[PDB]
Amino acid sequence: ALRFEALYPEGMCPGWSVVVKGKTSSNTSMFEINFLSHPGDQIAFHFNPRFASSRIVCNSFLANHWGKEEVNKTFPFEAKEPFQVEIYSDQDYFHIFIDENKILQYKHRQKQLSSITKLQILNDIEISSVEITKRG
Amino acid sequence: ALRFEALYPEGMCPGWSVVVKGKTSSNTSMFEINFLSHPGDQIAFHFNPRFASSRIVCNSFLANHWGKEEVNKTFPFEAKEPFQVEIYSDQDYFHIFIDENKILQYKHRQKQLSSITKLQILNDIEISSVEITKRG
Ligand SMILES: OC[C@H]1O[C@@H](O[C@H]2[C@H](O)[C@@H](O)[C@@H](O)O[C@@H]2CO)[C@H](O)[C@@H](O)[C@H]1O
Ligand SMILES: OC[C@H]1O[C@@H](O[C@H]2[C@H](O)[C@@H](O)[C@@H](O)O[C@@H]2CO)[C@H](O)[C@@H](O)[C@H]1O
Repeated sequence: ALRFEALYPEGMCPGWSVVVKGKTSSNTSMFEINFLSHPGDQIAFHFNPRFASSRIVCNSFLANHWGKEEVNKTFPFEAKEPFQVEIYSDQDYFHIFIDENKILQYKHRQKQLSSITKLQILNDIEISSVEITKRG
Repeated sequence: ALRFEALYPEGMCPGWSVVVKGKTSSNTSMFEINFLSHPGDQIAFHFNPRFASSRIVCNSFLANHWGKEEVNKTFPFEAKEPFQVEIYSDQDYFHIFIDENKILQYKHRQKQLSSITKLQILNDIEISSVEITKRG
């Protein structure tokens, strides 16, 4: 189920932060934050905290296939507790911060950064805020 | 031309703030921030700063017609200068703040507040940030 979508047709990468605040409703499900590229609505970056297994899975869906999963060692979420996820892009990576701690970096696989125009947030997250900001 | 759109299907009214930061490119054009209701993509609230005439025009587009225009006396924008517009909804009004000063309130005409799921920002605004936040 789609919880939030945003579209910035001029391109929101690189040099933009997305800050999502919210909490899960359960400790048995998952949510995802997806950055999509145009045309094709391919998934340049898929950020997928899975609470049933306490794993953050990151990947990209390009040319009709998921790539190699990048799975973080730590799981700094607590079910039903408010969190803040910030995703900031530079020329080389998406940088992920949770509750103001840097957690992981994901190297760009979709190199056409300016075609990343859309953000989708799906599944088990009760959103309290989404901020999309040009950092430089 | 569409500059930004956001969708929150659970309904982003009442009790939400939208904060838009940016600047115009010219002093001869206009921009608008529209809150849209589902179904129909009717315009529950149209906020339209017009720089050619230095007037903020507010209105609603419901049942295929524009209503009575509500035109603010003051114009607290400067072309090409960064501004911050905050639109906060309670049960009775949209409250508009520009650069942290309250400017105007617009009484709800679309009373089905929970059907307001979509925000669109159009025309002459170079966006630096959009924040959509549940205030209470
Ligand atoms: O890699 C991201 C996608 O994973 C898919 O699930 C994988 C699963 O993580 C992996 O263990 C493997 O065994 O096969 C599954 C199917 O590809 C999800 O279905 C998908 O939504 C993404 O999260
Ligand atoms: O009321 C909001 C809409 O106004 C339309 O322009 C009006 C104009 O403001 C008014 O002076 C009147 O004379 O007729 C025009 C057409 O309705 C805009 O075209 C529309 O985009 C809204 O801003």
